[PDB]
Amino acid sequence: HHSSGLVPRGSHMTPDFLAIKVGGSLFSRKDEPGSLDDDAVTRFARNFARLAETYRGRMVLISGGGAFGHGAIRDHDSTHAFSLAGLTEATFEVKKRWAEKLRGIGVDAFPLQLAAMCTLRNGIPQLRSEVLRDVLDHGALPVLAGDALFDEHGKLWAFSSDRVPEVLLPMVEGRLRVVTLTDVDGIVTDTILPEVDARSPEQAYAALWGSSAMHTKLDALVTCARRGAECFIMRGDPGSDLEFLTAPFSSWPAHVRSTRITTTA
Amino acid sequence: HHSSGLVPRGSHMTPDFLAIKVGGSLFSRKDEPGSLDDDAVTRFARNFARLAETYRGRMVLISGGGAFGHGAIRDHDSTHAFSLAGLTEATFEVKKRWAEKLRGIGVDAFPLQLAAMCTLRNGIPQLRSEVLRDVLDHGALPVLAGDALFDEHGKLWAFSSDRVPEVLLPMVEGRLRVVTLTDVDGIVTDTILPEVDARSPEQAYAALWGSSAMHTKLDALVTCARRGAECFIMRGDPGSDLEFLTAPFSSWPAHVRSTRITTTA
Ligand SMILES: Nc1ncnc2c1ncn2[C@@H]1O[C@H](COP(=O)(O)OP(=O)(O)OP(=O)(O)O)[C@@H](O)[C@H]1O
Ligand SMILES: Nc1ncnc2c1ncn2[C@@H]1O[C@H](COP(=O)(O)OP(=O)(O)OP(=O)(O)O)[C@@H](O)[C@H]1O
Ligand SMILES: C[C@@H]1O[C@@H]1P(=O)(O)O
Ligand SMILES: C[C@@H]1O[C@@H]1P(=O)(O)O
Repeated sequence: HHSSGLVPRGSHMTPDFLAIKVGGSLFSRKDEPGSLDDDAVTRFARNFARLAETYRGRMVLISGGGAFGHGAIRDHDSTHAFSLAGLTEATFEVKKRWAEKLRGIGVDAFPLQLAAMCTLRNGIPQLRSEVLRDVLDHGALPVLAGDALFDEHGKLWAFSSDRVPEVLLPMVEGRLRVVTLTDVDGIVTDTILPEVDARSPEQAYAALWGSSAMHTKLDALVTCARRGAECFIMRGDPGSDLEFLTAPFSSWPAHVRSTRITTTA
Repeated sequence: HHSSGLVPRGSHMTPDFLAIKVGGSLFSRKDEPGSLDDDAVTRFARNFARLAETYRGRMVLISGGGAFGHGAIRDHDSTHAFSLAGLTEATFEVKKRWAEKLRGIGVDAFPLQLAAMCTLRNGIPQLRSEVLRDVLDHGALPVLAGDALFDEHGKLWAFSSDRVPEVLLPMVEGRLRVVTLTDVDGIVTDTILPEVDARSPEQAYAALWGSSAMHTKLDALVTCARRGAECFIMRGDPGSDLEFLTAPFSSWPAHVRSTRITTTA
């Protein structure tokens, strides 16, 4: 044993930090180039803005790539991994769209290029820039997304927005809550699986085999949960009030449906 | 005295690293929103691509903001320094345009958001991300630009592309050559001032008072020259061959006109 800070955890506890990920399905049609649903962005932004005020300096917003990200990956040449570099430009545009919208309603939203801040080493993302922590400490809202990241051999890899919360794990103090908003109510097994134990999540993986994206979400959120995070897969809706995401899980409204991924506590 | 590596320097010596800055005047009309001269970008890119091959892993390309940067600064609200955040999005677009063009002709060009990598402390830019060095070591071409940078108080400042070479100073080993391509042949005093000693450049500053942008260039290049760099202000032209920028200054073609800023050596 090495010593570390004992962190109180449980469904009774308020999160110290929110990582909110908004799936591309919710504001973009992959098979419509450059599509962004401005109404969806507008409405989500209003709900994200209220979270950001409470979680000032204690939140990130992570955007899915939508048409932009999936186009960049579709149009690259796999014989030259460097052609993936266009993905960094694609996912910058989506971050811009969120940040512009949020600033328009008074949120101090700043887009940050994950590729300028993070690289891969033995497959694990490494935060390599101090700027993310600074931005948070200034009380601003980082707008993040997936990206094309370099590995230690100079090879670019597509790193999904779904995995971005992994990057926060060494940086966040206290209780991290990760919320992945998608176009389904959770992991469907048909019923939702309401609880997954990240120590042994084999039944959640077995459910995706039943129903064939979601694998990547599960992988990322298990990884996060094994490092103490309280993670959720749940349905996004542009107009839905998200104030409950500030609250202890045991206090959530009864109508809310999700898959909750944790280790004991 | 503290010891340090003795670096051979002089007009007889080949540069170890090239920082090439392309002024917005050369490819963009400030007062035409979103203007980018695609032909100018195309032609410059072909000439930059030859430098990047020789200087593989030993060069950065820095873009002026043009219409994009100056629009963002024009349209921000000075009563809320955070509205400058749109400048980061503006100068990302210009980096994208260069990097797309360069990749199209086989250069491993990758845009990097300076704001994600650098902050200001007591007015001095601080490189805060290890990713720039990595990208270079991978043999890629960073595409840089000016940006909105945070200070230590959380205030955003417009940091010109002209100042970006300053950020390289602690990072570059060996002889850095900085080349600022603009729409004039150098500092006009009318004749060009061919040599400026960065230790006491008072006559170059006196010339700008004669002729009223250029002040910022001089400040940045003096700063760089005082830390060993060999710096140039010279006229850019999309079709002009730049191969001479790989060569010792004493070997440059006789037709080339510039203002050279150095300390002794
Ligand atoms: N067991 C499962 N339960 C729920 N969804 C599942 C399951 N297995 C696979 N999925 C699929 O995963 C999808 C969610 O992942 P997906 O990557 O499509 O969404 P997103 O990231 O929100 O948006 P985008 O479509 O732009 O990537 C669901 O729509 C569903 O089709
Ligand atoms: N003594 C001087 N010698 C030469 N140019 C000078 C002098 N004093 C002021 N200048 C001005 O500085 C200009 C170059 O700086 P400027 O910022 O306009 O160019 P740029 O960065 O290349 O492009 P952009 O116009 O988009 O910023 C010249 O066109 C000139 O008008
Ligand atoms: C990184 C690529 O845009 C996709 P995702 O982030 O939605 O998985
Ligand atoms: C940073 C603002 O775009 C301008 P410049 O980089 O051309 O000075």
